Amino acid sequence: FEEQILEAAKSIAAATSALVKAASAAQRELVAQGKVGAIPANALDDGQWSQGLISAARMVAAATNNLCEAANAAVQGHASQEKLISSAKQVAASTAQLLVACKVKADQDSEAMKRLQAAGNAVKRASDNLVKAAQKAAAFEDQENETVVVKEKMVGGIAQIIAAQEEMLRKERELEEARKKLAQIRQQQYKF
Amino acid sequence: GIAQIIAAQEEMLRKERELEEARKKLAQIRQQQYKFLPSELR
Amino acid sequence: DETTALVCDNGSGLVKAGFAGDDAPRAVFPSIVGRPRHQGVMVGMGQKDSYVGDEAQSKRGILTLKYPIEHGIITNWDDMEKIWHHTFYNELRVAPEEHPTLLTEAPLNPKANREKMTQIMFETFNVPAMYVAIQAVLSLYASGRTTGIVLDSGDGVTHNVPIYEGYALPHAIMRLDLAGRDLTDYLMKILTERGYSFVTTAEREIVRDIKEKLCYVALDFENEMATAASSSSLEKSYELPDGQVITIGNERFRCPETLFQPSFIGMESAGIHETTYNSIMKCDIDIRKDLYANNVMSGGTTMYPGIADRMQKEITALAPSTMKIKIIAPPERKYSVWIGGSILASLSTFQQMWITKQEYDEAGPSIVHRKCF
Amino acid sequence: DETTALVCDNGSGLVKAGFAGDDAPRAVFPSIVGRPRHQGVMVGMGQKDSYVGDEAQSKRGILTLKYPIEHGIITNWDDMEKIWHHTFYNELRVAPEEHPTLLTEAPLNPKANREKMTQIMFETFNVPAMYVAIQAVLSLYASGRTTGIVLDSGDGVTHNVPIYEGYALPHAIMRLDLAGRDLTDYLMKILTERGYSFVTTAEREIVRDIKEKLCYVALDFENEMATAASSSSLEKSYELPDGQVITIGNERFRCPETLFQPSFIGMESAGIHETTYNSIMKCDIDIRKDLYANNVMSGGTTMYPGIADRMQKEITALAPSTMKIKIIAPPERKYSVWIGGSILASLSTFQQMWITKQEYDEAGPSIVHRKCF
Amino acid sequence: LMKILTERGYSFVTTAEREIVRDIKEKLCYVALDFENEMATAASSSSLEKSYELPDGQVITIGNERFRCPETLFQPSFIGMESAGIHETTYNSIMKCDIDIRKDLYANNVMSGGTTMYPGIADRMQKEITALAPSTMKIKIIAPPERKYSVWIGGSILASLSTFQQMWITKQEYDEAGPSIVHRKCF
Ligand SMILES: Nc1ncnc2c1ncn2[C@@H]1O[C@H](COP(=O)(O)OP(=O)(O)O)[C@@H](O)[C@H]1O
Ligand SMILES: Nc1ncnc2c1ncn2[C@@H]1O[C@H](COP(=O)(O)OP(=O)(O)O)[C@@H](O)[C@H]1O
Ligand SMILES: [Mg+2]
Ligand SMILES: [Mg+2]
Repeated sequence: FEEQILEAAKSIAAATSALVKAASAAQRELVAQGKVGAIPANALDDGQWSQGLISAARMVAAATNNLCEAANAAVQGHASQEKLISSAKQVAASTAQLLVACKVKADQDSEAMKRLQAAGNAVKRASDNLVKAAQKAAAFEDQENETVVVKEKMVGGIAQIIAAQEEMLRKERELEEARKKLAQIRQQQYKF
Repeated sequence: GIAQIIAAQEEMLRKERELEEARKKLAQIRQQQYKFLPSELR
Repeated sequence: DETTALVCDNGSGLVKAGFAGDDAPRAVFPSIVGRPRHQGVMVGMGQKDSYVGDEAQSKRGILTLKYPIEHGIITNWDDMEKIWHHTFYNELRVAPEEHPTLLTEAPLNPKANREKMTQIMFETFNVPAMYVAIQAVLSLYASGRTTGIVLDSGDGVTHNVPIYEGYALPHAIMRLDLAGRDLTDYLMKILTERGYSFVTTAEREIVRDIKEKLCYVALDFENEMATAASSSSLEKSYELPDGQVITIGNERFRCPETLFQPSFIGMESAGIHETTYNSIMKCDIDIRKDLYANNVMSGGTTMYPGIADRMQKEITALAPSTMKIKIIAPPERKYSVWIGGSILASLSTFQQMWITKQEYDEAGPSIVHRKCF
Repeated sequence: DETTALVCDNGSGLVKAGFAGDDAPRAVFPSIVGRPRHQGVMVGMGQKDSYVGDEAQSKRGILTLKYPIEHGIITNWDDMEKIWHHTFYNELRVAPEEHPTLLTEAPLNPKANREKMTQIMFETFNVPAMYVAIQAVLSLYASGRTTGIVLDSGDGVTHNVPIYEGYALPHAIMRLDLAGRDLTDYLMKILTERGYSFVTTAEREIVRDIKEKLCYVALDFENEMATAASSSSLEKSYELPDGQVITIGNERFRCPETLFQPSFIGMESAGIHETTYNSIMKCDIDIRKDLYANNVMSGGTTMYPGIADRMQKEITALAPSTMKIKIIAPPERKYSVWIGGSILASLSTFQQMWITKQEYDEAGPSIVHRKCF
Repeated sequence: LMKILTERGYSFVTTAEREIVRDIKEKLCYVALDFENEMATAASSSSLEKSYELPDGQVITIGNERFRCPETLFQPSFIGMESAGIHETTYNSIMKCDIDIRKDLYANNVMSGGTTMYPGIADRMQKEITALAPSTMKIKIIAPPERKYSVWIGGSILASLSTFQQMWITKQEYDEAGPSIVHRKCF
């Protein structure tokens, strides 16, 4: 249960250490070939690309550390299973950004490119493994109590369908507002 | 910074679960629609 | 848990009142106020000033019956207030000041009618909250649909309201004053042809009973007239309250035919089928199909045997041949409006639509035009 | 292995979205935003604020439909963001923050349009990378060619882009606002000539369907007009959503004729054949033979029956008799642009052309003018 | 106007009652300069209420319906039509023209027909188009007092011209070309 995700957590840690090493090597290649003028200055502290791709790798590591903490909270019963997939999606976005950033800024068949791509794919697949392990271990993986409910009264039944259908439209309003809030907080994240 | 983003994703996904179960509830009502609806009303 | 709401459909001819959540009105009684028109001679009896509802219907021999509601418009406010008091305290036997009250109204009614209803509900009966709904919307609620053109024909008002996916089309709303009471008057006029003279209001009630018991809508008016003129199989008999027996022939279908030929009573308007077709044709072209497939009927006037088949034939003759015409006529449609109101009064969502007396006291009776359609 | 890229052709009329490597878009839906224009009465429904895509196409009766893209230029950015939502989360049902997104744009578009597209794609959806390609180049990619002049006629923009051996000639790029939507408007105008009145946006969609079902390009306009005026063979019928049947004659080929005679809608510009010929003549003399031999048509507006033959005849009449003119009109050209994008999104070399969000963060939205043609 | 007169309890149904309502419209309706301020004034004061005697002797009193009826010309959504008001249609028609002639069109807005005889319609049209057009442009609404007969007067002027005498569709041309000749000689 908790030991299962811990093994996958250590797999996550090893894969992210591989990411750190590969990103450092790629940064060495970029500064050696003059692809980018790397500056050893921590702009906006870590930021996202202070001193280059190493900051992106570090932020990926922070995101996956948050993912591991979320998995631990779930296996302790304090985090919803939808927290795990949200943190995993953030980690996937981060590693995709790092991989694409290194992809266009380096040589076509650079060996460091291959190391970064393989290591990022490893982190992605191991993240899905950890997420599925935590969700299946979670007792709230599948649960529903809405199989069949009926009302004898003709008035009661139609009122029942109308209440459920209003619940439809209310949750759909929640769709709109929640997405708009997420979009606003993404725009405010850096605002260029 | 990323804490707000992950929190917004939390709300989005939990509400997605809510929307899905609401869909299930609506369909679950709909299969028994014939029961309290007369024949001419299906 | 929550205090149940009162649903009171004040029709032109009948009052249907009950509690939200119930599947049938608890009190259905005629909306008449009778006053004695003779001289009382014995001290023990004959001293009451006015009789309301079924009490007046049992004493029509010595009473002058008056309907406070004419063509959906309340004309005598003292009488209507008396009827509401009789509904709350004698029929329902509840305190109106602890239950929110849902009232109904025909579309395109005068604004003063709705404002006076609100003021009476809040200052005379002191209800916690109240709401005026449109009868056609409630009728659509009762049928468990969100799309359709409702043809509500009561005692004083007939109206077509088209609704698509919960949206009403106010420009396409049709209102025709021909209704059950006009049919009763025309039945009196044509019953004079056989030598039966009904003049007094009690005789009007007798003719209304005859209409409810023996009248029906003919599938083809000309063929039915020819059959009645040749055979004698349509001659039905009816026993008057004094034992006299009357026999009526073509009048059984010549009276409801006024709904499809208003020119019988000197009205220039077109029949209910043409009004329905015109209301559909005033809607957007993309929703005409769904309206054609969801013709909803409600009200007592639509209880005539064979009215659905006649309406289907007429609209099929009017509409393009490709589209399918379906008349939805449930057997309980005479209460459909009220039933719909009950549903609307039981919804948790509707609990925010009430006009509370806080809003009434801060905004006045004009608040009813900002919160009710 | 690698994360697949998203290809989203944001046409003026239709949105075609899918994944790189696929041979057909996974989500093709109209790019419209509909808002209710009536009053909602039922409380259990009629409550959503805006409908996007096919949903709006199913509810056009009660909606005002607006295209956020007009003449290839995005005018309503909130509506465009809503459409991108409906594409990513509902139709494709993916997370844009893990897939690079390839977008398309007509040539000679305003710079602010492209900058706002980049800013929205990076700050609202947080895609790892993005790229804005020229639709004609993608259309050439789809045909497996490196040389040819592409005539791309979408819903809002018709542009000619000549390309020779992978090199574009920007000075020879021609753009014309005359496109499918203008053809639909002209069809409405000339359908009023037979007594059919289409006014609302829903009726505009109906007329667009009529155009897509019955219109064709005449090989010879004058002879076709004479034939239509003498015989009635060209007359064709069509059933409206309400069941009415309309019959159109010469309007079947007068609407697409605007493509070749823009003066029909009062525009001074020359027809598509003359614009293509002028674009070819603006190129170097040594490549005109190949450009003549590699005319590639793409876009929905080029799906008219017989348009290829008419274009071939017109350009043959314009070009010298020695040149060999070949119009390449693949049967799947309505998706050609998208298909080309898919190909471009699957190439290993193009993986170095992405605009990563690192560059966007360090250089701002202006970076899209240093990395995209 | 019939539909909104039902709001005060006046029921006009027959075609004759439609003619009566048309007369009421011609006698009492006007266009408000500012619709919202006019509605507030009508809801506050009774100065906008006017009386009218029906052919049967009954006297009706109408308030905001005097200006709420012609306002449909500027807000067609009042009758469920999706189209824009007359001011927006005029502005769109001007914007559909060539850029070089928009100035002269802006300065030569000509109104005609009975429906343009409403008191104060010219001022409302001028204000709306000024709000739509660029501030620099000068806008002039030409509303002659006899504009209810402008079409007929122009027809008389045209038919009195010697040059127009050659544009007559003669019944000679009709007999050889049929009714279709009217699509070749008239705009
Ligand atoms: N079975 C019936 N057949 C024909 N007419 C009927 C029947 N039942 C009721 N009616 C007519 O319908 C009218 C009552 O309609 P109702 O639905 O009560 O309308 P309201 O909303 O005015 O109460 C009465 O005047 C009566 O004449
Ligand atoms: N089979 C057809 N025949 C004629 N016109 C068509 C056909 N299919 C689509 N169209 C027109 O083409 C337009 C869509 O073109 P499309 O290639 O989707 O352009 P965009 O790139 O703007 O999406 C529509 O407006 C429609 O009117
Ligand atoms: Mg009723
Ligand atoms: Mg296109």
